[PDB]
Amino acid sequence: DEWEVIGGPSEKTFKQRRTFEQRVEDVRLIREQHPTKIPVIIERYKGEKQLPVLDKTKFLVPDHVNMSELIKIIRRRLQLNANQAFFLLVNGHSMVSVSTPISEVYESEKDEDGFLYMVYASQETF
Repeated sequence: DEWEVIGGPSEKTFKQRRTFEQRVEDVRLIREQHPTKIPVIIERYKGEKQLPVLDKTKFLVPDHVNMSELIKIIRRRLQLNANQAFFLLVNGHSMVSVSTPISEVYESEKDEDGFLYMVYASQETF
């Protein structure tokens, strides 16, 4: 049509951009400095065509918050209504009980590198 569609370079994930050793060190440093914060990686699902992208990838989340509170925070930062379809994965798993405090989620769902990985999409499929 009237639009020139730029293809551009491919999207690379956080794990593709940093070595396992770098990420282990990243977590190590941040946990020593901010013991009450949870190191969270938040990314958009790879084939997502409806939701916008965040400006950051690495998040420090206060350990007392629950998943419900975090979900809403991410939603607001994506500037979505409470109307838009929105699903969140943690460690590749369907979202756990939303009242679970992230301190507990971290201990059970953190990656081997020490990060807690989250992925968002507009469908529950991914």
